[PDB]
Amino acid sequence: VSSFKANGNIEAKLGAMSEKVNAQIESFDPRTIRELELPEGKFCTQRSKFLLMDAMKLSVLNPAHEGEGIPMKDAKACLDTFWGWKKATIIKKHEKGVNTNYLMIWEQLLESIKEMEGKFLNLKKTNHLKWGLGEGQAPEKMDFEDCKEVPDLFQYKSEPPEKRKLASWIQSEFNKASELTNSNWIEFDELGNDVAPIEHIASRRRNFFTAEVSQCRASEYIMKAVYINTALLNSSCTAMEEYQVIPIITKCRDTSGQRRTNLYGFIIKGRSHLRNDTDVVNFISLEFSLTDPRNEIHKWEKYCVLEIGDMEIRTSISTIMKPVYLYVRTNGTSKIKMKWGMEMRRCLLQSLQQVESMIEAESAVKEKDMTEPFFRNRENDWPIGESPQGIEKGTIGKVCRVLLAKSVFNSIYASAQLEGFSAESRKLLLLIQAFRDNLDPGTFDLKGLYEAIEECIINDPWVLLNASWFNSFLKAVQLSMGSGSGENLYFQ
Amino acid sequence: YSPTSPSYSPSYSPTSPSY
Amino acid sequence: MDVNPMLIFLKVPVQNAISTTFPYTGDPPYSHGTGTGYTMDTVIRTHDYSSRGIWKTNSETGAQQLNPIDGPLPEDNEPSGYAQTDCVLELIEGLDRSHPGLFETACQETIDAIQQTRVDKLTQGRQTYDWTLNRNQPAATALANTIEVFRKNGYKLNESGRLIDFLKDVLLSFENDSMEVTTHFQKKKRIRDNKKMITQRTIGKKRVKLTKKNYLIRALTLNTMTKDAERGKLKRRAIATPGMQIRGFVYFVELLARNICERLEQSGLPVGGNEKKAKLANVIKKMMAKSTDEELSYTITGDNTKWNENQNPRIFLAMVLRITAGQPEWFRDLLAVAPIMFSNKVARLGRGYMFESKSMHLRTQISAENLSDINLRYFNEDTKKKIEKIRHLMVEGTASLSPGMMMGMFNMLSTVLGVSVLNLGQREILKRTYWWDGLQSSDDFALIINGHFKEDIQQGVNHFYRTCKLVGINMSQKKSYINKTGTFEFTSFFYRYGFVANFSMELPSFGVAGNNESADMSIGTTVIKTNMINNDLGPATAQMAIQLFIKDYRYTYRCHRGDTNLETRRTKSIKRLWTETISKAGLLVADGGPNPYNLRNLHIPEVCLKWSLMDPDYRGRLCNPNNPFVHHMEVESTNLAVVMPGPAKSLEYDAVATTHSWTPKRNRSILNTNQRGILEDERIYQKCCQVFEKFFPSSTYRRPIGMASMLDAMLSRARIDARIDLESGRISSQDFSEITNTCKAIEALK
Amino acid sequence: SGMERIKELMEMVKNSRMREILTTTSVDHMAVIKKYTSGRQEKNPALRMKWMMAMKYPISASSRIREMIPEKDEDGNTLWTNTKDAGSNRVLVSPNAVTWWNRAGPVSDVVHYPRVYKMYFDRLERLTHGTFGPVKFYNQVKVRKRVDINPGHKDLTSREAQEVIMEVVFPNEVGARTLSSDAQLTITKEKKEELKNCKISPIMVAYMLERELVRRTRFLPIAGATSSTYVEVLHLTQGTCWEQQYTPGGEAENDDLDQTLIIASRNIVRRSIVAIDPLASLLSMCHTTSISSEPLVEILRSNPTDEQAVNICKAALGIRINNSFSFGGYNFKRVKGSSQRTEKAVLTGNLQTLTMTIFEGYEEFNVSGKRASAVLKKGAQRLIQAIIGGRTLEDILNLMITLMVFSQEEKMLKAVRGDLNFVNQRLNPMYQLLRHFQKDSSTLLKNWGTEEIDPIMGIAGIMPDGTINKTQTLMGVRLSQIRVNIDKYLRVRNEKGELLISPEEVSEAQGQEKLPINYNSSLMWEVNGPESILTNTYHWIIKNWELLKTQWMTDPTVLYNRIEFEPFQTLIPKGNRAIYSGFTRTLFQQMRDVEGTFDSIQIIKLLPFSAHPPSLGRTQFSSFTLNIRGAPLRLLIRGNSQVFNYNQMENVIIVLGKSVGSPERSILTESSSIESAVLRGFLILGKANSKYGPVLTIGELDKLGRGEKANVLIGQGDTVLVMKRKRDSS
RNA sequence: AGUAGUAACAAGAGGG
RNA sequence: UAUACCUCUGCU
Ligand SMILES: [Zn+2]
Repeated sequence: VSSFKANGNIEAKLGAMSEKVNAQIESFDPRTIRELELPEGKFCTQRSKFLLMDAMKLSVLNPAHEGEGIPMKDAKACLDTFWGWKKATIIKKHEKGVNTNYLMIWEQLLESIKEMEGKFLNLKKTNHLKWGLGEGQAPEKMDFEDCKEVPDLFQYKSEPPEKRKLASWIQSEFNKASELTNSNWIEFDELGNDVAPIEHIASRRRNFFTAEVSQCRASEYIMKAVYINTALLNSSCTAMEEYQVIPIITKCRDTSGQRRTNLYGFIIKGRSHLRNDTDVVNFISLEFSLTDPRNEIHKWEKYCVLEIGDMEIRTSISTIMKPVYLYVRTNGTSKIKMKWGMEMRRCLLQSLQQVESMIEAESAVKEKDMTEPFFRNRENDWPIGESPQGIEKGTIGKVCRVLLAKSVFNSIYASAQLEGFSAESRKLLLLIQAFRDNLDPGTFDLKGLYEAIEECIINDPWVLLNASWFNSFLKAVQLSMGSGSGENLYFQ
Repeated sequence: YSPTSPSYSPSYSPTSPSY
Repeated sequence: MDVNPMLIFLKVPVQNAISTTFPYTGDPPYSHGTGTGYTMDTVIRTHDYSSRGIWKTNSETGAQQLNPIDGPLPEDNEPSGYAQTDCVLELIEGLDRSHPGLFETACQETIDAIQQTRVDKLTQGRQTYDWTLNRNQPAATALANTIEVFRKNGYKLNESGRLIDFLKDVLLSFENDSMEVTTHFQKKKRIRDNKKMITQRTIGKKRVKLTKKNYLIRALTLNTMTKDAERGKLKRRAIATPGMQIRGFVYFVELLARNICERLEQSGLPVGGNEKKAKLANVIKKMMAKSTDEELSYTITGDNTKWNENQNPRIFLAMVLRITAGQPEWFRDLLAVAPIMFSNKVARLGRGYMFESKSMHLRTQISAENLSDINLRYFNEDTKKKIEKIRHLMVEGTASLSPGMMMGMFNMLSTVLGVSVLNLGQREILKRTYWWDGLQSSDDFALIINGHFKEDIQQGVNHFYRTCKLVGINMSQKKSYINKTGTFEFTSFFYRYGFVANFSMELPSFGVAGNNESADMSIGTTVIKTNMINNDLGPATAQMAIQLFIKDYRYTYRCHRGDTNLETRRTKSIKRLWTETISKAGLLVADGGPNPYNLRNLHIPEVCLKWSLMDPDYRGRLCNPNNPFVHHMEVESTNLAVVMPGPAKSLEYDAVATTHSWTPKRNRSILNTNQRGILEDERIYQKCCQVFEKFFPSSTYRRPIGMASMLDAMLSRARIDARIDLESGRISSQDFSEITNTCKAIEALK
Repeated sequence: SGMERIKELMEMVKNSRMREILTTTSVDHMAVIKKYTSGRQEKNPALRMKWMMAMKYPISASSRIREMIPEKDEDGNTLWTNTKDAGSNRVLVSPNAVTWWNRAGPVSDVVHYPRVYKMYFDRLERLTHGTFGPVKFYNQVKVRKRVDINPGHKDLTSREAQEVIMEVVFPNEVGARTLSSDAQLTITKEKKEELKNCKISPIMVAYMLERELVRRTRFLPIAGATSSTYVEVLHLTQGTCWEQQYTPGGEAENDDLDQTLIIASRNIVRRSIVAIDPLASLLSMCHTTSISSEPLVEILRSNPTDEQAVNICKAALGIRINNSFSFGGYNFKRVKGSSQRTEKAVLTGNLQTLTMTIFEGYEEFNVSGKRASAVLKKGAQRLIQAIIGGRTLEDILNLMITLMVFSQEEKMLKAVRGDLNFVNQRLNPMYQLLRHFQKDSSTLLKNWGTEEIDPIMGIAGIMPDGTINKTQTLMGVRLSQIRVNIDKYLRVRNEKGELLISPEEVSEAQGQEKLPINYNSSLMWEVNGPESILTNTYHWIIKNWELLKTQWMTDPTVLYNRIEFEPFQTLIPKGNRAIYSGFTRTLFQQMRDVEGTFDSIQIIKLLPFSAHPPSLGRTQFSSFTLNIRGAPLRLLIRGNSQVFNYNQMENVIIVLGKSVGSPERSILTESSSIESAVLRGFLILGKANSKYGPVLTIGELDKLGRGEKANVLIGQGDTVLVMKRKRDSS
């Protein structure tokens, strides 16, 4: 090494090495390339920790602030507004579960709420409740020597996940997440006073952002996530051995002005001796709904839907009687998942900085604040959806809510599948963008990239829909371009 | 600022039913 | 209407709406259970890329070591580690030519460090594999254990305090064929209690001597585990942890490579984000200025596949020796140690596996050491096959791993190999129709190729690609791509005729850091501030990020405002503070006070910002220097937190020390284990260090230096300070005698 | 007292465990055992804190908390427990303990804490006394640069600052080293006096001084002012599309003010040259311009900076140019040339490396002091000529020695014997060489060298010995016994009418300002710097495109001479402006003459290059050069580049990374196979057809006859078929 | 059952 | 063997 001197050593072995070892640039054209294949199987089922569009609220007019008053007192206050309960009946069976336990759990809960005298409610460890919360379902830990000789002792099931097909409900769920509501779901804490002129500008723009984000349906889902995961985390830590009851509460302020407390249902925390950050707390989630589960039975694979009452619902025309369903299911979560659920408000930041960078980018060109023109006028609009008529556009407020929904759904349906899909499909998007900028993009192994993407589309409802969204996007880019040597790179 | 969308639900809300 | 967020990309360019493709508001992937499946995968995959090489059984360890280098040149595009020694040395020489005096200065700076560096320097670092206990321990703890066992045997050169002597002791300790270690074990005694006799678990320690293989294997062993919380990937992978022996040698080798990379424009390491971007901007500026108007320009957005698995320890020995040419042979052989140990490294196989019987309803844990002597009826088909391959490499409960590398082992020298390939692409070396330049940090690279025609680029790519293959660097064909110079990607920085923002990358850092009330308020506001500067966080969103941080901070620390109607464990005591306080605006948020922060405030610490508005008694209590909540640590560790983005660097924050600068309770799971006694060792060590600081206040700022005893130093100071207190000051004559009699009494007890 | 410390050490030595550790472990080894711990560094602190803050007793605290605060408070909350924290004598504690302390705990004196935490309170002092201006909206170009992040740092090394800190808080334990510099001594006196009798941890005082004193830097993207106090507030002053004007509290340093004054004047002079009436334009800008909110004219009245652009501004306002200085007791007065600064280290005869602020370029001084005067001619480390006269031979020789040292020759540096040390105010390194040679100049004159001269009446030479010789003399030396005026075109001259300062000879090195400059001028664009000039000029063409397109068709000579193109012209090289205008206008009239071929983008791209009297030359251009922040950039004639990029996907012209505006959607569907306005007297037709012969370079186009077709390497790897048109354009 | 996903959790260790 | 309890641990 001390006496080595170069003498065409690289060029020599470059000559020796096979010409199979090469990186052939195959020119990339988005008109040539295929759609991503989505897997086959049974349909993908809802896997959120709470109902989204299918939820239903009992509520009271109440001046109490976002986290004020005792949760179970507010729960009992919300129950007292509703009458016309019934003897519960199973209207849709959880195929893998003992469904009489789900019925007995509801009846035990409802009677224990009636009998409670205090701030918290711990349920008695009944046989039906013990089953629902997975009592004693961990195999007992022995030394290997003692159990070495057992026939069916194998290693834990370590297979890839079972593939599932893209159901229509996830697109439907996302549509509702992007909508406005009649209620301000998020309350913001105080700032210091605005002194700087840019601080006054900020706060003017913040006025637009706040109303748009707070009244969006996705923000209701944020506040449900933030409440549930906070309650489950705190109770998991303090009340480890108790089956503690956690009512599903949010609080909001109408656009009319009145403050309101809402009750979606209840959660029964199982035992929660959570050592590792992946360790599971089992819980039962009993949630109100008007949605008939039989219209999409595939959506509710894990749920046992009871029918618990009848509600007289008022409208502009006349009153309607509708049945009240209680979507019961066993479910689970961890310290890491709970922690991230408690921090779901950061979704607001992901949407709004993208929105604000869009507003600011135009403001640089126009050399004035384009905040008010964007929210008040409907001149500047971006493609955000497809109908049978075609590619529909929307205002900056719509984009804010759609991007917010995306970030909330990334949070609710987090997975390794989403991670891998998002990172690999980002390369394919940039290649399409490179072509659209007239920069002559080239791949080396395009098949391998496609496989790296498609490998991650296994079973998750949210990643299946995002894969579908890419295909819809690809087709939209193809039709705008069309055939030609000098085609239509500009959209519309 | 009141945000508004071009969309409706003529009869009732299944999430916030008037009862 | 079906809503589709990705249709925004029709009008908005992908780089301009790149935040919508980063799902970083959800919990990232975590491994459950063991990483034995992954460690075996890595070991098996690493050997498959080198499979046409030469096997030889090691004289000392008896481990089966695969040597791929100077082997058959690859005949396909699959990942290969058949690096050619002569081709590596040509590239490293080419680097020396292009930067005359770089190797000279880098070596000389490393030599100056070797002479000055103390053994203390190895206390600063992350978790390290402790051969003493066959587990991971903190850096300082694994050091003290390794020094203690060295001192119990015939190895006390490190007594001096300089690090190079500790490194000699490590090389001298391989000669021992009976290395003694004290392993701990549990005993079940019985003792009477008034009138029933209860069982009592106690912990004794048993002296065990090791074989010459046993110690040698353990010193070359590197621990393994699954990497958690990693974004952008479907499947988990294994990470590695170096041992105490190799650690000190790695420090100096990386320190050389650092000094090399510090003066290389083409290196992305070790500089920060903005400087990395400036470096990429310079090479684009440099490539356009040097080229002519007739020429083309393409940029490869580049990933190297199987980076660590195909970088070879024997090749690193070639680099280290060539970089140190003409320097003293002691210095060359010292830096050559780490590559040698890496070439003869062995990998621990982790926790093992868990088995499950459905009918009997039982579970059990087998160790990874049992994977040799165990029936394969238990395991599934893929797992079985891996155990069958791993048995051919298994040596005393650890799989041998001569070729390749693993994540967490080694840092900057691998980038110098990549940079030497980038340096080859100068016009004056190639002398043909194409030429290149770029930037590289580890596996990630951005290559800019210029030529006169499109086919010149294709020849330049193949020339770069095959030259990389000649030194065991494998460009990913599936993950990399090429386009005309104008856009590219690099470590998730996106260029579009200039760098654009990637705010969503930073979303996990928006939240309560969880250090304490004082530190988090400072960390939170600074995160908002730095993102306004570096990642285009607009003013309105930044205001809302303050608003949402205060919410998160108020709930997490249960420190809601004093005029709230909430009820927690803290509301009542904060309400009492609220009512008694005259100027409410002076109260910190942690004391139920209002948020003072807007955009302009973010760089001012909270206590500093509220100081003039505080009640004097509250301010006097808040910042009381004799308060029991603060842990008076060293100056080097004052106002530091730990953060991950790289590996895991420290985050310095600006904060006034108050009662809110507290520390949360320690983990207590060690109480149940055989290492329970480590807590008392620590308790005794801290009491000894606490008393030393009363005689040597300076020790908390600058670490003291001496081969003398702690007691003899404290004794010497007790006499001379008492001398000056009487000879000119406020102390009586009877007190001087009382102190010197105690020093005589202490000297009498050895 | 020091009584209880030795008493406790005896009590510790009584314990047989602690006496073993205290005796066995050395002082160097104590640093290792201090960090010995079971405790891992927490991987997920955000999760753990959320987990632990649900617990009753999550905080660890000193056992002495049990003696200070009560076990239970007024509402029955348990404040502390007796459970020891794993691995120490600290006890587990509720957050209610921290609250009880802050409301009912022992009060202490902390009034001088703002002196300990001075680095923090200085930030508030600058903000509290800061002044906000208006917010302008525009594309803010940000250069990634290394900049100071620690304002008010008293600049020392880490080791120098360590000695100062030791002296203040640990005075008894200072090592072998001592306070070397007078900076170190004066800082220590101030720190000792400010921090006296301040009850606070010395650990914290040591920490805050380490952060305050030592200079720290970071790579940040900065638009505008780069000085410490402006870097402090980047989050507040700049965003993606806005500039919040803001002056921090306190006064700007003279260093920052002199640097930014030079940049302001240079930019003002570069702008004025390309206008019709430079002196009126320069004067217009001088009265409107301000630096750090202070008007530019009162700065020029009080600031003594000597620089060519500043002196042209001083001369236009009738202010005395700082033309003079003193050295060795002689008044030097420059009558020709200019001083260009370059600090570099050079070796003496004693091998001593010393950093000299060496001057370069040809200069002329009329020197005059006590009893003798001279006329010096100097170059870079050169005594070209010195004609000296005086009342005495010693007075002449004393002046001669001063000039020989003032020349900075390699002769006199190599002739130094021994080390250079003089005084306790130490003087700058020019006086170290002077005072050395004033005492003894035996080797200086021997090593200087002699030259032969022609015997002129009145002149005589001076030999190394001291004799007057007629035909021999020391190299350069000969012995023998101011109003200004500025014309319309900014040329500064003397009473005789000789050139003193030229606008053409002003330094073209830009550099980024340390303090903010606001030219409140219609002659200048809204934002400072050259990237702004490109973006605003191309934005302006797109905004007023409908007006300027018809003005292009009908009366182009009024379009080309628009005043809005004048800033753009400063970025073009002086020599290139005419031929570029010649090329552009020829290319534009080809587009008019060859009917059918019309490219809106190509007009917009090249339009700013028209604004100059055009040359009749026939050179070809594949690009125009533009000087942007020192480096040359090349705007290509055919297609996109870094400087000009029409993006079809966005329908936007991108100028140096920033969108400059969308042109009309008409221009997307606007093309023809034939491309005029690329080559002078030629027409690009379509793809390269090999029937018309092998490829020719652009320099080889003169070979082709009238109407002959050929293939050409036009640019960017494209090969293209081109025909020479018969009749040429206007 | 349920969480989950290439391997785990569904309390572990002890009072033997 | 089962059923009650009791102690330690919740990143080690
Ligand atoms: Zn609050």
